[PDB]
Amino acid sequence: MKDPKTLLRVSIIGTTLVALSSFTPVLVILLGVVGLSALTGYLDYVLLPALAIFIGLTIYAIQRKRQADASSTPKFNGVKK
Repeated sequence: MKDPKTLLRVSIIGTTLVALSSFTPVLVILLGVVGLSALTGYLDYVLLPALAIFIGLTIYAIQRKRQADASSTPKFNGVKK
């Protein structure tokens, strides 16, 4: 609530969870994907599609790449100064 310097920070921190979360569903969805196979019978197509998590994991890393510096390098807050 202090100077708008930290108040507006809600966006960065708030956008951080939403951004990273935009991938969390994959894990939750996977549970439903395999569970759904029970009815139709995709037991075969459950382990293969799982690799998507590993593949996506490498990509998601690029998302943190910037946040890494933004988290440390006081450049983001440095501008407010």
